[PDB]
Amino acid sequence: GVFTFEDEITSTVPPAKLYNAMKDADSITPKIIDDVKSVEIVEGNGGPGTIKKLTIVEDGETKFILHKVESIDEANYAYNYSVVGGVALPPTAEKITFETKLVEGPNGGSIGKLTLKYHTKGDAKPDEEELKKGKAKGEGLFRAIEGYVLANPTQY
Ligand SMILES: O=c1c(O)c(-c2ccc(O)c(O)c2)oc2cc(O)cc(O)c12
Ligand SMILES: O=c1c(O)c(-c2ccc(O)c(O)c2)oc2cc(O)cc(O)c12
Ligand SMILES: O=c1c(O)c(-c2ccc(O)c(O)c2)oc2cc(O)cc(O)c12
Ligand code: NA
Repeated sequence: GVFTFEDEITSTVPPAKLYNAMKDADSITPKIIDDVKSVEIVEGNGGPGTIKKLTIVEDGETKFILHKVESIDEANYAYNYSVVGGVALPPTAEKITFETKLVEGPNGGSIGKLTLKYHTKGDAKPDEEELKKGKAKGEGLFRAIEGYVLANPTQY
């Protein structure tokens, strides 16, 4: 079945800037986040259907994660992608989708909105430990992209 929920996060960076920065996440993320070593395109032109392989290291072991780009709407500061393989997909789960939107926040910042859709195989229930771990990783990612923009004000 599908399990859906929604979370929010804030930034002092305005949404057009932050959105443009999110497009360069493949190049930014490896620099800032210790564990992420590379992000490579396995197939596609970056738009919908593109498959990406993320290489990380946790506790000395090199692991990989597979993302698929679902859709892109630049007018509405929106990017949707799914985890479709690797360590971040648990064996009980078919797929985990992240639907992301940025909106104008108060005080010239941004509000980021995430809808998370966790698709399970059969009667299996979503893994709470993997969810908790996921939220921490997603937060980190957002802060890293924000951090880059704040630390490099001339770019964007
Ligand atoms: O699941 C993960 C993930 O998605 C990201 C991430 C990295 C770069 C990107 O450009 C992006 O969109 C996401 O980092 C991670 C780092 C970890 O140590 C463990 C994970 O499980 C993830
Ligand atoms: O709302 C959110 C959001 O949009 C993003 C995000 C991630 C990758 C992208 O490429 C992107 O454009 C946005 O991460 C988040 C992480 C959280 O812990 C909570 C959130 O609310 C978001
Ligand atoms: O379970 C979650 C999860 O996996 C991710 C996530 C986001 C971006 C990534 O690049 C990533 O690998 C994971 O965010 C979350 C954000 C929440 O607010 C709550 C969650 O439960 C998750
Ligand atoms: Na790194």
